[PDB]
Amino acid sequence: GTFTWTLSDSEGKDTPGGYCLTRWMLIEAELKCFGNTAVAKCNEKHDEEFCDMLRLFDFNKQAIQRLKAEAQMSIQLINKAVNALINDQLIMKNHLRDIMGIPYCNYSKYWYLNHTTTGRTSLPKCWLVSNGSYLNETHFSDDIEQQADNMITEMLQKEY
Amino acid sequence: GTFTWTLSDSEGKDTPGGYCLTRWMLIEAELKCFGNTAVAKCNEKHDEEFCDMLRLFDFNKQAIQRLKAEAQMSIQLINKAVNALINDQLIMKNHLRDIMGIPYCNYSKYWYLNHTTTGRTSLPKCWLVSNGSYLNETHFSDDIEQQADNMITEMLQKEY
Amino acid sequence: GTFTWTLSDSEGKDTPGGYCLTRWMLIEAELKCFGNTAVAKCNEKHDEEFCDMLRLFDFNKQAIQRLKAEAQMSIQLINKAVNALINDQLIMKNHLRDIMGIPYCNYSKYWYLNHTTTGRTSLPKCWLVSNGSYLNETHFSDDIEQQADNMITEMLQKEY
Amino acid sequence: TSLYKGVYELQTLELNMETLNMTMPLSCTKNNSHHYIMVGNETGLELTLTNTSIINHKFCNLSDAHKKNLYDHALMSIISTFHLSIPNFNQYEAMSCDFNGGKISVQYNLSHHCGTVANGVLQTFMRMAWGGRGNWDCIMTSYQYLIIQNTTWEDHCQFSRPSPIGYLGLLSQRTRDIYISRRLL
Amino acid sequence: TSLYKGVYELQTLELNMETLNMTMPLSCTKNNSHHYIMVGNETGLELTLTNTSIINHKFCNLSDAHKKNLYDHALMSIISTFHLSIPNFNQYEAMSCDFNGGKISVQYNLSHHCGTVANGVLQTFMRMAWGGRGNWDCIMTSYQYLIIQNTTWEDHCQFSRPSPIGYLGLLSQRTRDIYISRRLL
Amino acid sequence: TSLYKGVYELQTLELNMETLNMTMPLSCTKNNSHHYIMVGNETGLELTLTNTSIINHKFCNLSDAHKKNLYDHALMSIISTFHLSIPNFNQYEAMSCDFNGGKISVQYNLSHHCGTVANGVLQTFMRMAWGGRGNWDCIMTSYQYLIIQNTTWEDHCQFSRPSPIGYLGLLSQRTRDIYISRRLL
Ligand SMILES: O=C(O)[C@H]1O[C@@H](O[C@@H]2[C@@H](O)[C@@H](O[C@@H]3[C@@H](O)[C@H](O[C@@H]4[C@@H](O)[C@@H](O[C@@H]5[C@@H](O)[C@H](O[C@@H]6[C@@H](O)[C@@H](O[C@@H]7[C@@H](O)[C@H](O[C@@H]8[C@@H](O)[C@@H](O[C@@H]9[C@@H](O)[C@H](O[C@@H]%10[C@@H](O)[C@@H](O[C@@H]%11[C@@H](O)[C@H](O[C@@H]%12[C@@H](O)[C@@H](O)OC[C@H]%12O)O[C@H](C(=O)O)[C@H]%11O)OC[C@H]%10O)O[C@H](C(=O)O)[C@H]9O)OC[C@H]8O)O[C@H](C(=O)O)[C@H]7O)OC[C@H]6O)O[C@H](C(=O)O)[C@H]5O)OC[C@H]4O)O[C@H](C(=O)O)[C@H]3O)OC[C@H]2O)[C@H](O)[C@@H](O[C@H]2OC[C@@H](O)[C@H](O)[C@H]2O)[C@@H]1O
Ligand SMILES: *[C@@H]1O[C@H](CO)[C@@H](O[C@@H]2O[C@H](CO)[C@@H](O)[C@H](O)[C@H]2NC(C)=O)[C@H](O)[C@H]1NC(C)=O
Ligand SMILES: *[C@@H]1O[C@H](CO)[C@@H](O[C@@H]2O[C@H](CO)[C@@H](O)[C@H](O)[C@H]2NC(C)=O)[C@H](O)[C@H]1NC(C)=O
Ligand SMILES: *[C@@H]1O[C@H](CO)[C@@H](O[C@@H]2O[C@H](CO)[C@@H](O)[C@H](O)[C@H]2NC(C)=O)[C@H](O)[C@H]1NC(C)=O
Ligand SMILES: *[C@@H]1O[C@H](CO)[C@@H](O[C@@H]2O[C@H](CO)[C@@H](O)[C@H](O)[C@H]2NC(C)=O)[C@H](O)[C@H]1NC(C)=O
Ligand SMILES: *[C@@H]1O[C@H](CO)[C@@H](O[C@@H]2O[C@H](CO)[C@@H](O)[C@H](O)[C@H]2NC(C)=O)[C@H](O)[C@H]1NC(C)=O
Ligand SMILES: *[C@@H]1O[C@H](CO)[C@@H](O[C@@H]2O[C@H](CO)[C@@H](O)[C@H](O)[C@H]2NC(C)=O)[C@H](O)[C@H]1NC(C)=O
Ligand SMILES: *[C@@H]1O[C@H](CO)[C@@H](O[C@@H]2O[C@H](CO)[C@@H](O)[C@H](O)[C@H]2NC(C)=O)[C@H](O)[C@H]1NC(C)=O
Ligand SMILES: *[C@@H]1O[C@H](CO)[C@@H](O[C@@H]2O[C@H](CO)[C@@H](O)[C@H](O)[C@H]2NC(C)=O)[C@H](O)[C@H]1NC(C)=O
Ligand SMILES: *[C@@H]1O[C@H](CO)[C@@H](O[C@@H]2O[C@H](CO)[C@@H](O)[C@H](O)[C@H]2NC(C)=O)[C@H](O)[C@H]1NC(C)=O
Ligand SMILES: *[C@@H]1O[C@H](CO)[C@@H](O)[C@H](O)[C@H]1NC(C)=O
Ligand SMILES: *[C@@H]1O[C@H](CO)[C@@H](O)[C@H](O)[C@H]1NC(C)=O
Ligand SMILES: *[C@@H]1O[C@H](CO)[C@@H](O)[C@H](O)[C@H]1NC(C)=O
Ligand SMILES: *[C@@H]1O[C@H](CO)[C@@H](O)[C@H](O)[C@H]1NC(C)=O
Ligand SMILES: *[C@@H]1O[C@H](CO)[C@@H](O)[C@H](O)[C@H]1NC(C)=O
Ligand SMILES: *[C@@H]1O[C@H](CO)[C@@H](O)[C@H](O)[C@H]1NC(C)=O
Ligand SMILES: *[C@@H]1O[C@H](CO)[C@@H](O)[C@H](O)[C@H]1NC(C)=O
Ligand SMILES: *[C@@H]1O[C@H](CO)[C@@H](O)[C@H](O)[C@H]1NC(C)=O
Ligand SMILES: *[C@@H]1O[C@H](CO)[C@@H](O)[C@H](O)[C@H]1NC(C)=O
Ligand SMILES: *[C@@H]1O[C@H](CO)[C@@H](O)[C@H](O)[C@H]1NC(C)=O
Ligand SMILES: *[C@@H]1O[C@H](CO)[C@@H](O)[C@H](O)[C@H]1NC(C)=O
Ligand SMILES: *[C@@H]1O[C@H](CO)[C@@H](O)[C@H](O)[C@H]1NC(C)=O
Repeated sequence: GTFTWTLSDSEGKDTPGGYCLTRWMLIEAELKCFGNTAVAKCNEKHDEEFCDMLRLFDFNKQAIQRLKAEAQMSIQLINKAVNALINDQLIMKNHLRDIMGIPYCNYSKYWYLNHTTTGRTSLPKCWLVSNGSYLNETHFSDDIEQQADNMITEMLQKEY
Repeated sequence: GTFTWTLSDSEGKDTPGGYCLTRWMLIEAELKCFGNTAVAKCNEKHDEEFCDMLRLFDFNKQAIQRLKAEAQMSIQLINKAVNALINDQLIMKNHLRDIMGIPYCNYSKYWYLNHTTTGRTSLPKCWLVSNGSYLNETHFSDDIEQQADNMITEMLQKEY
Repeated sequence: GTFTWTLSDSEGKDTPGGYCLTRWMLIEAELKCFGNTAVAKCNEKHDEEFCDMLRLFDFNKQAIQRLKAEAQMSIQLINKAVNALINDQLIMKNHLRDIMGIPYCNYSKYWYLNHTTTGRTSLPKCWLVSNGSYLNETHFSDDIEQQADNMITEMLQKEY
Repeated sequence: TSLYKGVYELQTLELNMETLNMTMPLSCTKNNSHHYIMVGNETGLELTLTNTSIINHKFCNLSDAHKKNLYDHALMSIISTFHLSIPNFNQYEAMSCDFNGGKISVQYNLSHHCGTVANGVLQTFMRMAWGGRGNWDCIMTSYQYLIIQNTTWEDHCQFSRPSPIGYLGLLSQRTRDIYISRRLL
Repeated sequence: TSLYKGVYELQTLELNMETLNMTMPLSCTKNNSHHYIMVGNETGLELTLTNTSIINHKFCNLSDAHKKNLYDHALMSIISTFHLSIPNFNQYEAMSCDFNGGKISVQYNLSHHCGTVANGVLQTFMRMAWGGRGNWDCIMTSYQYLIIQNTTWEDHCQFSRPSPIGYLGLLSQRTRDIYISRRLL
Repeated sequence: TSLYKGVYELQTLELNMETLNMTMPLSCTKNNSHHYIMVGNETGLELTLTNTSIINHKFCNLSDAHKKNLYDHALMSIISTFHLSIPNFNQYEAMSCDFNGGKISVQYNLSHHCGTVANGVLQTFMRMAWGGRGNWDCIMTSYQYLIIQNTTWEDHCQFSRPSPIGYLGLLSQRTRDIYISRRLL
């Protein structure tokens, strides 16, 4: 099957339906809010990594607020819901890219194109890591302009 | 993977390509015909429960008419085709909603918005059950107007 | 989960982003190039067989060029990536069609509608085999005109 | 009755799932303590939460049952799916089985703080039946034992409508949360 | 030849699957009774439906084979997938194995009404080979036995084109329909 | 800094994955040889590639560990997932275990050409940790042994950020590449 989990309502005034990451979530970067479009983009996509991560974040938040921590781990919830939260073979694809020797996803850093004036964001995607280091921004500049073109086209099409 | 089963042709004059439920299928409600749009909606969707059920219905009908009952069960067919008929983690999502304490799908009653004049229907979705009882229609009225808006938008967009 | 593998860049001048099959791939038919649209069609589809096969082809090509053959088989790669390359239950659907007695996919011959003037192709789909022989082209003529209508509609919609 | 906008109506469906008796097992219960699974129109199983034990021996003669193939394959597959979906099952003393003559009997001891086999066994119970003071993903019941056993078919599940979804969902999680008991396996 | 609408043509593809000999095992058969699985360009296996038994002992020395790792890992994984996809396998008397020297030999006794190991074993045969009076998901053949055994590589499968789909599909259903033989597992 | 088109900016995210300490185990490493998995804020495990063996007995007392349920269920499930994802594991002499008192100790012997248990064990190591002269899907390391063992929680993984993706991905492939050791299973 595929993932079926849905994102819990987020207490962000600017973004009613979009998962907003708090201070604790982002290392040394305070709070940022994404919006409903970016988070809802992968309700059909199986090839995005960051929205799977924010689904993990939302599942953790639900499990904390609406159950009891009890100070001992309940692996039952995550083992049951892992296929309902994240794609199961995207990690396989990145493992294969790693074995072959092409740049693979780190799963720690994610990059996105923050629209300065309006504050919209693309759904962040993994910063490629290779040869034991992060790829230079020059190396995947082409992918950056790819995402820029995607954002412009999607926005213009949806607005009309 | 995902489901791959396709709906068998249904002997309904009004609905050529849409699974029509006979008298036996619906408790004390005679026969209703849905249409091709509603049944074909979840050829990409993994978050609907009723069309998975009607895929189970169509698989049962095929297994009965084109094989022999023999009066003893053949669990082989269902165990092989269960991943080809229904989503595998939607039941997980509803089990999780049940454990957490939010209203979960019953999988027995399904509600839909029958258009009285034309006879179109939305794809029926599960009537939420909680606290050992059905949720009042007032509680999920918001979801009802959600589906109404969805139906209007989809119909207008497809017609144009 | 679902497949996540992406098609490697193909050295075809006419088709930059579309997997082009070389002389060795096609029995006694030299080289044909498909295009980006046909190969990218099933980045959401789970019910097509030929593009899964060309994903297997591209995985084999990657495994050969960027690793060493060593003259002994490495089943590890295919066993790990099989769920990342092909759908897991489409073969189940064709096995079921075979058991029931309806024409099933052979997985050897694939038919497609080559546009003579422009050279576009539909994504090839399996030539049905039944009763120990290939179905006559007359038998599934209706499916052929189905695909023709699909191609015309998709092309006209995308062009606009 | 329930009219939305101007013309849309909340017409509801009550799917008669007895129409799937010939291919799928259906789950329904009678009084919130007697759950049932019916396969076909001839055989089914009791799921009774009770303080009384029908079995007083800690055996499960599974390989003997497979040697003498005199049982119903559907029921054995049902209980196999049930036993392979028990999360983190690690105490084999609790489960007891009887298969003489083709009869299907399985008893569970729910004796116990949490992290107990009772927790996971109740979890898979409500995975299957979907009919039901414990918190933080731990559930406790006053019933000491549970019984699964063979029975004929009747209409004795007034409380719950018959549905197959419990078994289809349980098929997903089988062997998912299993512990390693041998290196080779 | 086959022209549709005005310009679309039914041009067909015959995929040469020998190009996948270096990564995937390919299935093809010769005379509807000799099926084959070729892995690499050096080794393959016979699948012969016959009334003659090459093995007269009811053993399968699997742990001895793993102790003396002198066999080909690809072939052992192939037969492992084959044996873990046999639906509801419950009679272990039928299967017989020989692995001395790295040779792969597996014989099956198809002796028998339905609900027999022969049914599921033929089911997984046509799951793998895809080459082939029984009804209602029960299949019977006059052949008493089947043999799987090691062989070199040739072009001896005129009847069927080589394809990998049988093994890839068989990988899906492994351990899916297995019976429980021990509580702990 | 990094401005694209006219207004779009390459603003980046560094997800603090310690916020998932209460539900998911996180993987991070210190000096490319000491890898770690932390579950909760109280317990974690060492993953040390070294030439020194803490264990000199070829046992894995798994059923004894399940009999005396004095261990942490999370850690046992972690190591179970790790051991069920080892591709084509066939040599059980290598693995050694210690569980006395609830301590989690697992040692692996990486002694050896390829087709060795060391290959698959390093494969699953970098499946989990994602931190790291071998070619053609074969990997060799000078380290003879590897140790997994229980430890408390600190911030001792400067080299790598903590992430859960290794364990979630490892859950996918468990039992996928397993060999058959018995006909019935
Ligand atoms: O196959 C098949 O499938 C099949 O077959 C068949 O036939 C067979 C054949 O086959 C063959 O075989 C062979 C063999 O021999 C082999 O083997 C082996 C292998 O495996 C390998 O091994 C390895 C090793 O070596 C290594 O080392 C080791 C170490 O490690 C260590 O370990 C340890 C251990 O020991 C332990 O264990 C244990 C545990 O487990 C636990 O147990 C528990 C118990 O206690 C409980 O109780 C039980 C019960 O159950 C009961 O049983 C019963 C019975 O009795 C019945 O019967 C009856 C009669 O009696 C009369 O009455 O009549 C009726 C009937 O019924 O039945 C039932 C049934 O059905 O089931 C049963 O039940 O009593 C007894 C008891 O015991 O129980 C439980 C449960 O259930 O769960 C259990 O759990 O505790 C105790 C212990 O002891 O543990 C420990 C720990 O802690 O951890 C450890 O440490 O030391 C030792 C060493 O050795 O190691 C490795 C690893 O790790 O991995 C291994 O691997 O190698 C060697 C070898 O030897 O193999 C081979 C090959 O493969 O190649 C072969 O050839 O020949 C024989 C024949 O027989 C069969 O038969 C079958 O079986 C079935 O049937 C029979 C029965 O008996 C059984 O059961 C079944 O199964 C099969 O299936
Ligand atoms: C199980 O379901 C089947 C099919 O849904 C029922 O079979 C029908 O039963 C009625 C009862 O009079 C007959 O008139 C029909 O001819 C039967 N149809 C078929 C296709 O068998 C069956 O009754 C159900 N079982 C029970 C106990 O009611
Ligand atoms: C079900 O479990 C309970 C508790 O684990 C068992 O009760 C124990 O029985 C033994 C044997 O007589 C006594 O020594 C213990 O003191 C009992 N403990 C408790 C808490 O009652 C009970 O026997 C088990 N059921 C069966 C059928 O064996
Ligand atoms: C399951 O297998 C065990 C194997 O020991 C059976 O226990 C034996 O039962 C017979 C029956 O008369 C006794 O004669 C033996 O003495 C028992 N074994 C021992 C070691 O005492 C057990 O009976 C089987 N289960 C059932 C339900 O029959
Ligand atoms: C197995 O497939 C491989 C690749 O598809 C074949 O290898 C080629 O064989 C031809 C035969 O003359 C050589 O010219 C090529 O150089 C080979 N290419 C590679 C990449 O090895 C091989 O021939 C096939 N096996 C058999 C028995 O035909
Ligand atoms: C394959 O199975 C058949 C039937 O199960 C076996 O034939 C039996 O052999 C025994 C031993 O001589 C006889 O006592 C039975 O009367 C036979 N039954 C039948 C129906 O022929 C046959 O031996 C098995 N094959 C092997 C190699 O053992
Ligand atoms: C599989 O293992 C069994 C274990 O018993 C082997 O049977 C033994 O074979 C040796 C060979 O000379 C005999 O000396 C023993 O007497 C046999 N055991 C018994 C109990 O009689 C069997 O040979 C093995 N399989 C193969 C193909 O060798
Ligand atoms: C594990 O994560 C939890 C939640 O992300 C952390 O819990 C918070 O810790 C801070 C530390 O001062 C407290 O102020 C908060 O009240 C805690 N919140 C909750 C919901 O527990 C915890 O600190 C993390 N573990 C460690 C060792 O830092
Ligand atoms: C790890 O494996 C190595 C090699 O397999 C073991 O070293 C062998 O030890 C035995 C017993 O003393 C000797 O007979 C061999 O000659 C050794 N071989 C080599 C290549 O060193 C080593 O003992 C294993 N580790 C443990 C803890 O047993
Ligand atoms: C795992 O189980 C084995 C079972 O044999 C244990 O080996 C026994 O250990 C005790 C401990 O004093 C000795 O008295 C026995 O003599 C040992 N058995 C044999 C056959 O020699 C082993 O100790 C267990 N593992 C651990 C870590 O305790
Ligand atoms: C990335 O750029 C830095 C300089 O900014 C350079 O030192 C480094 O070598 C570059 N990376 C690669 C892989 O060349
Ligand atoms: C639903 O409405 C009924 C009255 O129509 C009321 O008795 C019942 O308490 C309501 N449900 C809940 C959960 O309050
Ligand atoms: C297909 O057509 C041929 C003649 O072209 C005919 O001999 C054959 O019987 C036909 N197939 C079927 C199934 O009738
Ligand atoms: C079960 O259904 C079959 C098919 O209609 C029927 O022949 C049989 O009599 C039914 N069983 C009983 C006990 O009525
Ligand atoms: C079963 O035992 C418990 C505790 O011993 C107690 O609630 C009662 O005796 C039984 N339970 C019920 C529901 O009667
Ligand atoms: C669905 O609601 C009906 C209402 O009577 C109830 O009997 C049934 O048990 C419910 N379904 C489940 C799975 O509990
Ligand atoms: C198998 O293919 C390899 C790669 O081309 C080749 O080197 C080898 O000679 C082939 N095997 C045989 C028996 O020709
Ligand atoms: C195998 O035996 C069967 C029945 O004994 C019989 O058909 C014949 O002797 C053999 N089968 C074939 C196809 O020759
Ligand atoms: C596909 O058709 C060809 C036609 O010759 C045949 O040889 C082959 O066996 C067929 N495929 C399968 C899987 O049977
Ligand atoms: C772990 O987190 C819980 C929840 O905030 C907290 O109560 C507990 O003190 C923490 N553990 C330690 C060792 O601080
Ligand atoms: C472990 O042993 C190997 C070979 O014996 C050698 O590289 C060295 O002694 C040890 N490895 C390291 C990295 O120190
Ligand atoms: C991601 O990059 C950081 C950069 O410091 C590194 O520490 C971490 O190990 C990388 N992730 C993985 C999985 O290696």
